[PDB]
Amino acid sequence: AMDPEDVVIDRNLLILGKILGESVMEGNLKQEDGTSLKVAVKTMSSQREIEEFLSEAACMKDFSHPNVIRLLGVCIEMIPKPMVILPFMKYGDLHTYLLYSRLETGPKHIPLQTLLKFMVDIALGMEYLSNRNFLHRDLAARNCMLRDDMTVCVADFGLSKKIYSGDYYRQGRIAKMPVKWIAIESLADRVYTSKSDVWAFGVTMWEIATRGMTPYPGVQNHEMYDYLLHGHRLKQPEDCLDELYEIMYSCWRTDPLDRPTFSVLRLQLEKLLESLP
Ligand SMILES: Cn1cc(Nc2ncc(C3CN(c4nc5ccc(OCCC(C)(C)O)cc5o4)C3)nc2C(N)=O)cn1
Ligand SMILES: [Cl-]
Ligand SMILES: [Cl-]
Ligand SMILES: [Cl-]
Ligand SMILES: [Cl-]
Repeated sequence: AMDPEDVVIDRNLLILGKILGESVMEGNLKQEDGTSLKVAVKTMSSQREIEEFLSEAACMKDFSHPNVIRLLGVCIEMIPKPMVILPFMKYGDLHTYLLYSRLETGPKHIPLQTLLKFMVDIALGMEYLSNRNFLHRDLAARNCMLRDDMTVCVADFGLSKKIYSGDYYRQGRIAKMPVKWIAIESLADRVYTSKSDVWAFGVTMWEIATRGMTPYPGVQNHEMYDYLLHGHRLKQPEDCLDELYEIMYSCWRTDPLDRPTFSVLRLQLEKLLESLP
């Protein structure tokens, strides 16, 4: 296979460890020196040219923002199967972290200002992706990672789409996306815009504010489109600042043109956080 951007890492340099999630695995990557590096490995019927997976991975390897995960490379192993090499993040995903915090043994009770800072981190990463014409298409707390220094990075770009680029071979997976994070207009035919990500960002904010609750208690996935069509939205979480709830609600306006951009959301959240004692 041709790799013009040199994103492929030799398969012999990678040693696969335990399963982190389901798939994501732990791994050890031998560097130029005798040293080993702890990494994570993501592995994902009519398929596109593998050269395009490598080109997309090479483009993401050039992402440089503290709130966006940075791909290390791709390892190919045999029918070639690509595996994405990522920095190892021992704290894991934000969604599980929020649930663990509601246990005596988990992280301490998360202060309201730490919850807000997690949202600022995500809006900063999304502003960076949005400005580069990337649609995440799977934004949720389970797809945000906690760095060792407790800053959040947006991650899991496996089903993302650069605006105007080809997307035929992702359609089958896009059709299976969890319905409770999808914008009302994107539910009918699974067609996404930057405003679809803004809707998902509002849902993600609500997940952070509720400390990991599943969106829309009492509403089943099959009832979701009709529920939103009737104008119903996620309810204000207990102790959620009214100002914060209004920022979340602006992400779910029926007309996508009425929702704010990530730059506006980000500034609104930074100002709200600064105003707190
Ligand atoms: C229990 N536990 C779990 C951990 N750590 C983890 N758990 C889950 C993840 C997910 C898997 N990640 C992920 N971000 C990605 C971005 C891009 C990508 O492909 C782009 C190329 C192309 C478009 C062509 O597909 C694939 C990606 O996969 C976040 N990561 C870790 C970690 N990094 O350590 C600790 N404890
Ligand atoms: Cl992914
Ligand atoms: Cl296409
Ligand atoms: Cl789309
Ligand atoms: Cl709700």
